[PDB]
Amino acid sequence: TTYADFIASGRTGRRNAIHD
Amino acid sequence: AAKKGSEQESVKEFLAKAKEDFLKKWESPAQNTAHLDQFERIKTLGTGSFGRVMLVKHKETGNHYAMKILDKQKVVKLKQIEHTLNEKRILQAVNFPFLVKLEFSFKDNSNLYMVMEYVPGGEMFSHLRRIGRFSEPHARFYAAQIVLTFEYLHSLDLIYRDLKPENLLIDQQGYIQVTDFGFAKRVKGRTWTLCGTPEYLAPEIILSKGYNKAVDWWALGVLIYEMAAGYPPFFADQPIQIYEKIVSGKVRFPSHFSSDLKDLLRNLLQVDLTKRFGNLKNGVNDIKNHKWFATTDWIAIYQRKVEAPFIPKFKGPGDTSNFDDYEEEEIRVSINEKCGKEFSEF
Ligand SMILES: O=c1[nH]nc(Cl)c2ccccc12
Repeated sequence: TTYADFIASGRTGRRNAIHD
Repeated sequence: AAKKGSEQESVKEFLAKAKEDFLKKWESPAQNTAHLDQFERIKTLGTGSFGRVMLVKHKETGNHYAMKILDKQKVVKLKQIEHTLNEKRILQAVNFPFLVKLEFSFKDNSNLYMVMEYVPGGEMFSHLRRIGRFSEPHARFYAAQIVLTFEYLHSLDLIYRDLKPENLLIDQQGYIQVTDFGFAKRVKGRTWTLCGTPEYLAPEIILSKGYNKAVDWWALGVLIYEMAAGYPPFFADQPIQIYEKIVSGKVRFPSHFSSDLKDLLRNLLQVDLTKRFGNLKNGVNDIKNHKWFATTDWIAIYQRKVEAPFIPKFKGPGDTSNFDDYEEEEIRVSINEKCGKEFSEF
């Protein structure tokens, strides 16, 4: 399931802003 | 969405008065309105690139606040000087129910400080991940508040540029307050800075196209999707893979999404700027009048008269149970002034 794929991903924690 | 009657004139009136108030403070910013020693430091509520946010208690009043601490040398290294000046200049000038209020700002030899209202209910992020996903009525309740907040911000020529559940705090009434203006900017016309959070970036940002307030409305699309699905419309393990998904022009919806929700999201997550809701002739009214929002009473939302989905748990003042724990670190103040010229207007 898409939910299962999300939960197993590396980006379920707080996400940092980016800057270039 | 195209109609221009009495209702739309009441909005204009409100926004006109709002801009009057904002411009007075924008042109004459408040400065140096407290000192570090007036606050008892209690616990870290969150961290970012330049420093942390700490729960503090104001000694003279006993009020609790959330104090954002930025290390001037780190801000410089990350090339965020102008963005940090934007953040404080904008925050001390705005006034809206769903924006976290700046109470004091000041600086010392080492750091910059913005003392904000403490919002004890925690980040939406925490609640969302724990429960999995919000129902559409609950997502609608939160979304409506962001719609009004962007109508407000954009009318002042402000772009917010970092919408995400991490930056939305839930107050004791169960309503939202937007925090972190680190990328907020006052601009008429185009800007080009590559900034934001990968999952929430509009296509035009990723492709270095030059952009405007329409990026906030794309981000609203991402937020509503994530609230209702429990996961973002574009996710991967690495940002580059996320960007490829965002620019592809493809989006898939959970089968439980209502047809109205899917229609609204197809219009917000629109790669074509000439077609993206919030960016057309009708402006925000295309959003406010979309069928998904038919039950939303915009005035009642603003007045906080609508019953909230939930009220955060509250164990007395100073309780931080709704926030994660962070490694604590002592505030050091150098005996020499750092980066004085750079932050002189702060
Ligand atoms: O309670 C808060 N108020 N204001 C801010 Cl910026 C904040 C930022 C992170 C965590 C909590 C809070």
